[PDB]
Parts: sequence; structure tokens; C-alpha cells
Amino acid sequence: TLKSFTVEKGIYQTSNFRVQPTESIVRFPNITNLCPFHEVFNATTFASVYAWNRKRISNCVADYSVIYNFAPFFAFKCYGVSPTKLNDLCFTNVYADSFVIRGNEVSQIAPGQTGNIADYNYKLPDDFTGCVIAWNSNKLDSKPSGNYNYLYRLFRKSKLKPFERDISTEIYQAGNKPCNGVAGPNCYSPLQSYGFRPTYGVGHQPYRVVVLSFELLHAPATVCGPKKSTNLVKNKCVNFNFNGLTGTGVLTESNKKFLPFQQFGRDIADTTDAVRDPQTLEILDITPCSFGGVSVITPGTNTSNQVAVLYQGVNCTEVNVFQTRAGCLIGAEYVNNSYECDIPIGAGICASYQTQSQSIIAYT
Amino acid sequence: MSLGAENSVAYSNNSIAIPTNFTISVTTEILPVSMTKTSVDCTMYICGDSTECSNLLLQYGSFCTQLKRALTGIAVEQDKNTQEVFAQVKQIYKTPPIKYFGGFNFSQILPDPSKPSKRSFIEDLLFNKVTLADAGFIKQYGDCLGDIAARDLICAQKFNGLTVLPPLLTDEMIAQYTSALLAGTITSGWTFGAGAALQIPFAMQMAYRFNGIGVTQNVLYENQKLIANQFNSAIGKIQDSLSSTASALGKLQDVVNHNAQALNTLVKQLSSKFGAISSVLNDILSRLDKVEAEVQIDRLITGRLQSLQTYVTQQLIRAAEIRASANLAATKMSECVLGQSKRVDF
Amino acid sequence: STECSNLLLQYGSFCTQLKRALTGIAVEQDKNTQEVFAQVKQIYKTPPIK
Amino acid sequence: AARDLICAQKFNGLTVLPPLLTDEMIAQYTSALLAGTITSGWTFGAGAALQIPFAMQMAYRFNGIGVTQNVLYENQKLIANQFNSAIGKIQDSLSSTASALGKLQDVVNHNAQALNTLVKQLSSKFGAISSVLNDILSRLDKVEAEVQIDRLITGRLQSLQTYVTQQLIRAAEIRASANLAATKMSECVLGQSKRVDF
Amino acid sequence: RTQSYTNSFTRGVYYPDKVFRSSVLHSTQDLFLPFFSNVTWFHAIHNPALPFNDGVYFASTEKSNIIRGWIFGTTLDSKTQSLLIVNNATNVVIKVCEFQFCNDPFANNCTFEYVSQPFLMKNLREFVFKNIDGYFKIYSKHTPINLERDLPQGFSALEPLVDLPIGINITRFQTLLALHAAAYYVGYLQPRTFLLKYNENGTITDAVDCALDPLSETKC
Ligand SMILES: *[C@@H]1O[C@H](CO)[C@@H](O[C@@H]2O[C@H](CO)[C@@H](O)[C@H](O)[C@H]2NC(C)=O)[C@H](O)[C@H]1NC(C)=O
Ligand SMILES: *[C@@H]1O[C@H](CO)[C@@H](O)[C@H](O)[C@H]1NC(C)=O
Ligand SMILES: *[C@@H]1O[C@H](CO)[C@@H](O)[C@H](O)[C@H]1NC(C)=O
Ligand SMILES: *[C@@H]1O[C@H](CO)[C@@H](O)[C@H](O)[C@H]1NC(C)=O
Ligand SMILES: *[C@@H]1O[C@H](CO)[C@@H](O)[C@H](O)[C@H]1NC(C)=O
Ligand SMILES: *[C@@H]1O[C@H](CO)[C@@H](O)[C@H](O)[C@H]1NC(C)=O
Ligand SMILES: *[C@@H]1O[C@H](CO)[C@@H](O)[C@H](O)[C@H]1NC(C)=O
Ligand SMILES: *[C@@H]1O[C@H](CO)[C@@H](O)[C@H](O)[C@H]1NC(C)=O
Repeated sequence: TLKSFTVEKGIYQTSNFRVQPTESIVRFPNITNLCPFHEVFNATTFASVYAWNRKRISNCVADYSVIYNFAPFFAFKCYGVSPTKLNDLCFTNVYADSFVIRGNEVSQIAPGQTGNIADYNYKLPDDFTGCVIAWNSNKLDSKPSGNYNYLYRLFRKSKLKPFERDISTEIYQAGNKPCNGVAGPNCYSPLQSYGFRPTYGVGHQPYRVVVLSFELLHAPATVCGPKKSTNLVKNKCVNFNFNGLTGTGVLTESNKKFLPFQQFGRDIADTTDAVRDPQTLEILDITPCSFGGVSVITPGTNTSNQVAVLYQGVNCTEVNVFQTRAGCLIGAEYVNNSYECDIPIGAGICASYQTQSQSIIAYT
Repeated sequence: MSLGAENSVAYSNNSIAIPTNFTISVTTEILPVSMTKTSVDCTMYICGDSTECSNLLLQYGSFCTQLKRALTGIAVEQDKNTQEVFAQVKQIYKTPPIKYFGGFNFSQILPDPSKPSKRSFIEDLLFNKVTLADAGFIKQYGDCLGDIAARDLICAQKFNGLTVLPPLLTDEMIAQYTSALLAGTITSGWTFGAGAALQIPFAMQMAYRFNGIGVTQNVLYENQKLIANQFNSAIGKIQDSLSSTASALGKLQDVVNHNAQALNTLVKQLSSKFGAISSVLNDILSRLDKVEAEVQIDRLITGRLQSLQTYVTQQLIRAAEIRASANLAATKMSECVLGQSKRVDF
Repeated sequence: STECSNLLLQYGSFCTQLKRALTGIAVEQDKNTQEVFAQVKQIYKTPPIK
Repeated sequence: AARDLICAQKFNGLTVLPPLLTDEMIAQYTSALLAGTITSGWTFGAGAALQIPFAMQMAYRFNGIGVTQNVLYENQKLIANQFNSAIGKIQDSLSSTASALGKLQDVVNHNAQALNTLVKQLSSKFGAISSVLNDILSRLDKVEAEVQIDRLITGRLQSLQTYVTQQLIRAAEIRASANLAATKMSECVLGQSKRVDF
Repeated sequence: RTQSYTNSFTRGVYYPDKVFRSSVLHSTQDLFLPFFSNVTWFHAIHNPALPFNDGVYFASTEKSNIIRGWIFGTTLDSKTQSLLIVNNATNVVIKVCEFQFCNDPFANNCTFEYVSQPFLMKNLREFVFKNIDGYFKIYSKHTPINLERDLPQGFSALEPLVDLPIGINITRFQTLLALHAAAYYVGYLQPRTFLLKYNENGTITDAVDCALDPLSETKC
């Protein structure tokens, strides 16, 4: 740490010591059922854009490796999470929104976008954490006479709130003269049909879109991916995976008055201090494992190769041992004398290389 | 605002004004000398036992090596300041068992052997009035592991790698230095600061002090009891002033409060996202793949490095100010205590 | 700009300590002028004869 | 017509605060110090002001530096003429030569030019596509304008931190100079100093 | 019906999230009821409805237990979905489907059902209903009020109770009446920044607004 082959007489702060974790614990809630992605990704028809169908996926085990086999799509495009990490951590609830749009308009299904779908049909929030899946439906939703079972809304008076559905069928008026239920002058139908044909270009082909929206862990988690549970141990330095939270520390039984709606406890520095066990309703306290800086007290390399180790600020039962106010000193012998200070250590304690075989001694 | 009371001193070309009586006045000057010595671990603060953050932290060069060098220089400089101010006497003098110094009552500034830490009455008042923040130089980790009630601020400071080193000189050693300086001042005079200590009666020393400022020495010997009573009443007034007014020690309280709030700000800066998706490294490392989490960890590393560099720079400027004040206090110890000063308002 | 303020809120408490530093300098300037000039208790006046 | 420097500084949030003591109060403090020095001597700095004739005060000022006091009383008119001629020489030197006050002008000029730099750094791009925020909001969508805004925010924060650090260092230097000036006011004006070249 | 006006008297603060925090002061920006605001007192002895504006706040002091429902929606008669509850000693079941209501009530998704303990247990019944991003949030808390004159002093935080998965845009709401009288306080939420104080037990015991008076801005 000095980048030298010779050191001088003094005290040097080299590194820190830390008890390594010895076990790995994964705590997931007990659950048996499997989430029905087969009904979502493989259906005989999908709903229109203006009346998109939302399915609430909950109380099951979600496996995301079967999505590729269910539908022949290219990219599992996500925005808040990663596709490869979805089997490790877990959420509170999943929402699957299914519709069929035109191929030219798939880039509008994104946070912070405008256009026609994103303004009057389907608007995503800016804080959206989820994935968007689109795949071709030229062999399922295209007719040579024109598919007229899909409608989209382009005329509306105002913008759309995120995740707001509108199935109202009223004749749009863009003038002072009222329509009075008749689609006459300056009166339009807000819903128009796509009219899909197989002779169109690749940009006008129908794309089936499924949007999987996850919400973060704020409630008891009830949908989680497949991971095996581990028996809980306490008072040991372990790695823990509590409902997707990965950390290192010691778990202690704590008397914290958690309210029944609360699940987590946070600190000043936004660190998780207390958790609730997912299987049994118990409160556990997370404390990081024992640490501390290490100082090396030595004379010069020209004099001797002997060193003493000062463990800083620990009552060292968790490592000639001498307990000082600035940690404890190992390798130096205390004497009941009083010389001048040679190497300062802490609160009135100094070390020196003395005969009274040469040795490193500590004194006041 | 009023600058002061209006005065019109009556000046003439043959008129003089001469005093006929005197007062003996005891004032109080409070000077900071040293501040809290802190140490910062970059690996625990920026990363916190995350191996990916450690691998992306060694590509930023030697920023933390020079940060640790600057903080080590400050920590050595504080002990050098205390040693320069207090350790100016070469021996440890002791007052005689007989307590008679011409009628002057030094019982409130000389230590008593009843209490273990040998401090005087006024030293006890000054130590009790300036409350401490209870920094973690005492081995507080046994209390931090066994957490009780809510978590303290000091435990949250310690868990993020922000520690406080104890000073080299304990308060008992500073009290021994102060007692040696007082004994050498009241038994010998100014001779102990320029060689060997020379015993002298205190009345003759006060005659020398009066003869230094132009007043002939017969004024003291004909008014000794009045001057002794004025000094004793002044010491009673200064203990009543220290017992009543709590705003006199604001400089040392500011010294404590600044170093407390710097560490509190450094701890509270860990909650900031710094443009990333989360302030927690494990949530980023679990929710993302390698490249995206590398980008977010790079953003958090840059933000925390900037906050640490700001803390170290402000600590360096505060250390320069404290060192200037400590040099002034050392000069005042060398001139006011070890001798008599002819400088005006010094 | 509202969007710039919303993205500036994520950067923490840099502006608080910068305002604290500038306020400390601002009160230190008046402390300097007070300790230099205000060294008398009474405002004396010269007599009318010069 | 053209926008002023102070107007462009104020429009961007840089506000200069007034000092607590007006120049009339500083002039009254200086007048009180001069009246106490002329009438009393050093006696007003150590308690109550005691009047004394100015010739006898000057005799004690000569007796301080080791000259016997009869030298003043045998040469009073010559010393008065020398003091009046030196005062007139200072008047003519200040009326003609102007480069003697180059210190305080520098105290002005740095505190101008730093603020001037703090305006100029608003024109920089810092790796973005435009230094104007409203053009970035008008031309770009959500994520790309967020990236450009993040770049501009980081650049402006870095420049403002540099300004604050330079102001702190200059404040330390000015505080050292003010401590020296307070010592000189306490020791030269309020007494007689035996320190050489002080 | 009868309409009157009352001051708020610093009531209507709730837990902003579901995270335990103890002995800290936390600053949150959310839709809150502002301190010392104008709260409309309604006496239902006689019924046009009330506008929904960024969430509402309900208070009731009815010891006689004659309030047994809240009705939401836009046009209130079929069409869009309208919430409807039934309160008795057995169930608190939720009805979202249309019924074609009358003027004096004395075909979509999200048909929530909920069988649990009764909501209505010298008592104060507080409620907060809000709607953000398609999420509908309910907050409630009992308060054993002794001095039954107006809204009492103190800080009673509101427990979050029910979050709906999705809903329709809401602009109007009603109140049920029981006949074989009724009085309720209505307040309106606004986006405000609050500084909440947590004690050692993790409960909100005090709160300071950041836009009331400049002393509170200085405290914030
Ligand atoms: C000089 O001042 C002192 C007070 O500082 C005078 O001492 C006081 O004398 C009166 C006489 O009636 C006593 O009642 C007081 O108790 C004395 N005070 C103290 C503190 O002892 C002293 O008399 C003055 N000198 C002259 C010549 O008048
Ligand atoms: C899950 O575990 C808890 C406690 O171990 C038990 O009460 C509950 O019945 C279990 N649930 C299932 C579905 O096994
Ligand atoms: C989709 O469902 C139909 C109906 O059961 C079935 O015949 C078909 O094999 C399914 N396809 C896939 C890919 O699961
Ligand atoms: C902690 O250190 C002190 C220092 O004297 C000691 O008395 C005490 O027994 C230690 N605590 C232990 C070993 O649990
Ligand atoms: C001395 O003072 C008196 C009274 O002011 C004045 O009349 C006289 O002229 C003064 N003496 C001299 C030499 O000016
Ligand atoms: C003054 O000295 C005497 C010793 O004779 C002592 O008893 C007394 O306490 C002293 N006064 C004070 C105020 O301490
Ligand atoms: C509430 O608004 C009404 C509207 O007229 C007003 O008369 C009343 O004074 C207000 N209440 C206040 C300000 O407390
Ligand atoms: C916390 O709860 C305990 C037990 O109910 C109670 O004794 C204590 O007073 C509470 N603390 C408060 C209200 O600050």
C-alpha cells in the first residue's frame, strides 16, 4: 500500500477486516399454483386498441422461460428490468394488457411518447417498469377482403391519462353546430377500422402486443418466480435473499412495532434495517457483519521486520493482546514505565522498539 | 442600529485628567485549538461490500488514496496543534502544600485530588457546558451491534465507513499541562518560561507586574488587601458568569456542530439517486443485466465520489482556519501566560 | 423549467451546502468589518476649537 | 440598448447583498477613533478617556522611543511644520498618483470577474447539443432531453462548485488580512508600538 | 339539504407509503389536505352531487350508525362503473357493476369483492379517497372523539386500507342515507409538501405544512 520496498518508522493504515458470510438463505413465500401465461399469449382473438383487455396475474408462480415457446416474437423489450433476471427477484402483482395494433405504430408504445395510440388509445406512465412484446399476426388477423374487426380511436377532445380506458361510442363534433346523433357535416365517427390485407407492406402488418406491467414490492408479495426456500437461521453472518432483496448481514430477533400493513423498515441512509419474514409473520433485524480498520505499527525495514497490529475501535473478541482506547494491540507488550512518545497509537498510548532480545513495546 | 453613546470629552490647552483609583478586571478569551479527526473508507462508503462496484472502482485511479492522504494529514495536524499549544513547559511543576499567595484565592483554578480526573472548578464548568456529540472514538461497536430502540446517528455513520479517531492527548494530560502552567505561573513568575524556575513571593511578583505598566510599586504594598479582595470578587463574578450565561462558549460548540453536520450530510447523501434508477446497489445489480447495471453503478460512483471530494475540500479549509486559530492561541500562551505583554488589546 | 427542477431534485443536497457556504462567507464579511472598526464604546467628538 | 453586466448577473440568480454597516457608520467610527487619538492619546483604549494637551502627548510619544522630551519643546514649530508638509505631500500624492490603491481595486476586480465567468459558463454546451434548455425541450422527446438536461446540470453544478471553492479560499485570505488590520488598529492607533517595521 | 362551513383544524394526514420509519423527520410531496382549510359541512335532512377534484376527504361523527355507503362515478346512473358497498354486522362486500340508481339512493371489469370485518366497528370516522394513474386508494382511521362539537385537535394518521387495480375516470360522488339526521364533512385534497415526524413507535404524531405561512416554510 506504500508502493515501496522499504518502510519507515511509524503507523500505517493498510486495510479493513471483515467477517465473510458463511451461508446463503433464500426466503420466498409458500405457493404452489402456476401463472397462466398460456391464456394470455395464445388466444383465438385479441381485443381492440380502444378496449384493451387487462388480466391481473397474482397468487401464482411466474416462469418467464415459457414465453418464448408460447409466441414467436423477436425481442423481449423491457424498460425497468432485464429479461434474464426475471426468474430471480419478484413483485407484488402482474398486469397483462393485450391488443393488436398496426406495424407502423409499435414505436408509440413506450414511456414519454405521443402520436395517435399514445394520446387517444393507450398511454403508458413515465415511471413504467415492465416489458413490451410484439409479434406478427399476418397469418391470424389478415383477410384479403380486409379485416374489419379491429377499431382504433383518433378523435377525442382531450389527452389520455395513463392506463385509462374509454369505450364510449359518441359521434365526434368539431364545430359549433351539433351533430344531434346524425353523422352529417363536420360530424365524424371516432372509431375507424384498420382494414388489414396481406398485400400491404411490412410496415402496415398487424402486430399483436402484450404489455406486462410489474409493480414494485410495497405489499406482501404474492406472485414470485421459482426459487427453492431455505431454513432460516439467526445470529450468523449470512447472505440473504428476502423476496428479491439480496444482502449480507446478521439477522436478529427485534422488538420493532411494525404496523400490519408495513413490510419493510428503512434507515436514514436509505438502507434496509428491518424486514418481515415472508413465510411466518416475524420481524428480523439486519445488521452488517463485524468490521474495522487495521493499522500496522512498525519500525523501519532497515531496523527490523517485526510488526504490531492495531485493530481500530473494536472490543476484540472477534479477531500479547493489550486493550487500549483506540482498539486493541496485538504483538506489542505493555510495560509499567513511561518514556517519550516514539510511535503514536491512541489515547495516551505510544509504541517503541526497545530491548526491555529486541521487541516492540507499548506504554503510556 | 446605534454605534454607541455620544461623548464630548473636554479638551483644553492647559487641562489634564488623572485617575485616583483602580479596578482589577478578569476577562475570558475562548480559542479553538483542534477539531475532530475523521477517517473515511471508500470501499464501504461508495460500494458497501459489492464486488462489482469494487471492480468498477479500481478503474477510477488513485482518488481515494489521495483522499486518505489528505485526511491523515489533517488528523496528524490536529494532534500537532494541541501539542504546540499546550506542551510548551518542559517539566511538571507542583504548587506547595501551603495555600497562601498574599491573599489571592486560586482555589477555583488549581486542581483538587478528590475527583479522579484532576480538573478545577472552572474547568469542570467549561467541560460541562460544551456538550459533545459523542463521536465513535470509544469502541461503540458492541452497542451498535446490539441495537436498542431506534438506530442512532453514530451507528449509521459507523456502518457506512465514517469513523472518528481519538486524540493522542487525553483530557487528563491536558489538565496536567494546565496545572503545571498555573503552578509555574503563580510560584515563579515569568522566569520559568525563559530557563529555570525562580521562586519569589507573589506580592513581589505583583510589584514587578505593576512596575511593568508604569505604576510604582508602593501603590501595591499600600493597597494589597483591596487588590486581593478585588481579584477574589472577580473570580466569584466569573464563576457566576459561567454558571449563568450559556452563550459564551459558542466557538467550541460551533467547532463540534460543524463536524457533526458534515458527517450527517455525508450519510444523508447516500439516499440520492444521482440520475440512476435507484440509490441501492443491490437492487440495481439484481434488476438489470451486466451493461445497464454497469452504467447505473458508474453514475452512482461518480456522484458519491463528488460528494466525498466536496467533504474533503471543506475539511481542508476548516483545518486551515483551525490551524490559524491554534497558532494564535500558542502565541497567546507564550506571551500572556509566560510573560507580561506590552501590546495594546492583546 | 419544471423538468430541470425535477431532475435536479435527484442530485441530493448540494445546493443546501453551497447556500450554507455562501451564507457563512456573507456573515464573516460583516464580522470582519465589525472587528476592525468597532473598537470604541463611545463616539467621541472633537471640541469646536481646532 | 445593450444589456448591462449587473442586469445579466441578476437575471441568472447572482444577487449581491449590501453590507450591514453603511459608509456613514464607518466614517463615524473613524471620526470617534480620530477624536480619541487626538484628544486622549492611548488612555481611551484602556478604560475612560482622559484629556491631555497634544504637545504633552507628543512629548510622551518622544519619550517612548528614547528621545528626551525637551527636544520637542525646543523644536515644536519645526515638528509642526514637518507634520503639515508631510500631510500636504500625502494630499498631492493621492491627488496625482492613483496606483497606490491597487490592493482594494483587486478586491473589487476578482469579485467582478469570477461572477462574469459564472455568466459565461451558461453559454457552454458541456457535451450536449444546445446550451438553451427550451430548445432541448422543444426539439427532443422525453428520454433524450433527460440525457441532455443531465449533462447540462452536471456541467453547471461543477462550475458553481468551482466558484464556491474559490470564494471560500478568497474569504480565508480576506479574513487573514482583516485580522492583521484589526491588530494594527488595536496596536498602532490605540497605543505606541515597539515592534520594528510594524 | 343544509350546507355550512368549518375550519379544518390541522386534520387529515396519512402514511405516504408502507415503510416503517422511526425517530426521523420525512419530507414527502403528495396529495394532502392543506392545514386550516375550508371544509364543507353537509346536513342531510332533505340531493345534487359534488365534484371530485384530485381526491376527497370525508369525516363523520355519527354515533347512531346511519351511514352505510359511498357511491362514486361520473354519471351515477348505469353506463360507467360506480362503486357501492353494503355495511352491516356481517360483510363489507363491494359492488362495482351497474344497478341504474335513482335520484335518492337510500358491463366492465374490476368486480372487486371483499368479505371482512365491518368498517363501523363518541366516534369519528375519517376517510380519504384518491385516484392516481388508474390506482384508487382508500385511507381510514377510527378516532374516539370526546368533545363532539367540531373537528378535534391533534394528529391522527390514516391507515391505508384498500388499493384497487384499475378504475374509470371519476368526476362525481354521492352519499348514502338510512331511513326506517346525517351530517358529514367534505374536504378537497391538493398537491402539497409535508414534513412528518415519526416517534420511536413508528407512528406519525406531528406534521408541518410547507405552504401555510412563512414560519412553516422556515420550519420546512
Ligand atoms: C477605590 O475603589 C474601591 C472599590 O473598587 C474602594 O473600595 C471600597 O470602599 C468602600 C468604602 O466605603 C467600601 O464600602 C467598599 O466595600 C470597598 N470595596 C471593595 C471592593 O473593597 C476604595 O475605597 C476606592 N479608593 C478610594 C481612595 O476611595
Ligand atoms: C405457508 O406456511 C405457513 C407457516 O409456515 C402456514 O401457516 C401456511 O398454511 C402455509 N401455506 C401453504 C399454502 O402451504
Ligand atoms: C394454443 O391453443 C390451442 C387451443 O388449445 C392449441 O391447439 C395450440 O396448440 C396452442 N398453441 C400454443 C403455441 O400453445
Ligand atoms: C469492552 O472493553 C472494556 C474496556 O475496559 C472492557 O472492560 C469490557 O469488558 C469489554 N467488553 C466485553 C469484553 O464484552
Ligand atoms: C489656549 O486656549 C485658550 C482658550 O481656548 C485660547 O484663548 C488660547 O489662545 C490658547 N493658546 C494658544 C497659544 O493658542
Ligand atoms: C478563599 O480561600 C479560603 C481559604 O482560606 C477558602 O476556604 C475559600 O473557599 C476560598 N474562596 C472561594 C470562593 O473559593
Ligand atoms: C369558506 O368559504 C366561504 C365562502 O363564502 C366563506 O364565507 C367562509 O368564510 C370560508 N371559511 C373560512 C375562510 O374559514
Ligand atoms: C410507544 O408505545 C409504548 C407501548 O404502547 C408506550 O408506552 C410509549 O409511550 C409509546 N411511545 C410514544 C407514544 O412516544
